[PDB]
Amino acid sequence: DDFAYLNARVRVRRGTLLKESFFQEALDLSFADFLRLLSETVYGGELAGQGLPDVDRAVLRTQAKLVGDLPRLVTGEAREAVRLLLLRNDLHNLQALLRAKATGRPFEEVLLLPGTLREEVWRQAYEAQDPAGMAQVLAVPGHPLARALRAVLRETQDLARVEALLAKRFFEDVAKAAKGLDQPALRDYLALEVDAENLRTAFKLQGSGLAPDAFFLKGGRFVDRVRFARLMEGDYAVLDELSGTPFSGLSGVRDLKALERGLRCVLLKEAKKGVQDPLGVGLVLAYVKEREWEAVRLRLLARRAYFGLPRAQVEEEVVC
Repeated sequence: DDFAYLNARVRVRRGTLLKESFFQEALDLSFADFLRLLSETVYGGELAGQGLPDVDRAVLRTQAKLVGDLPRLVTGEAREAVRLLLLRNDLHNLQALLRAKATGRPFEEVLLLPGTLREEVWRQAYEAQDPAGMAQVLAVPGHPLARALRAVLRETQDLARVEALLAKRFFEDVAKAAKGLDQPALRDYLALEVDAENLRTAFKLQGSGLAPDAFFLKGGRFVDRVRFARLMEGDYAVLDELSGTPFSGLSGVRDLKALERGLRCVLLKEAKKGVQDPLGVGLVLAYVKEREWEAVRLRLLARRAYFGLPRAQVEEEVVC
């Protein structure tokens, strides 16, 4: 692993990073003009659809070539970084397959995202009835965690553990275990991903009365045990108790839309730290992550341009 060597060779593709100044031209086009903006470069010959499956093809064919296959393009530690992304896509296709699989929908109606398992793995993963088949499919590519999930699915498939054991259990250890890399920026970024998963779950259930002080999961970056519980109780005072971290200024903040806007900005700023890193995924991390957050907002703006949505009517939700 590392990317600094491919980076200087890849910066040739970074010539297509578009920041706010791109998005400002796009918000003002008719749906046909938006189609031109993208067509005025190399992407113009890959756009050819209107719904999710159409936008996906434009993102898929490109992302497939720069991200989807990246695990084969790096070695050592860097290979683990991209390799983890694909393993997370196995969760997409599994969650999506489990929900349909429960009743016998054909495979031809499911979308598969490129991940750690070959396209033919999913076609077989679905095909296996017992947890060995589902797990063996995950392990055929020598995946050391696939073999671990085998023992769990052989013994338990209840929906709560599956939803968690795949990630919870895979990310519970992975998250804090991941600190075993020499990636000072990633160590901080991952901790924030855990904080968000705990916060999103805690926020969503707020107002019930739970005593989360037993179920707290360490591994984050700035979120504490009794605050995590209090916040889930609806006492927003947790947002006023964060002195001593980057989130302290939130003291008094009140509302998810503003939180989520704040969190997205933190994760982007953390990805930016790697621009001058000599070793490790620092600069590449910024490349993949900026491509994500860029894709999220690009695909959405295509829709605003086509249907003619107000720009400031909805930007609060899509900014940090």
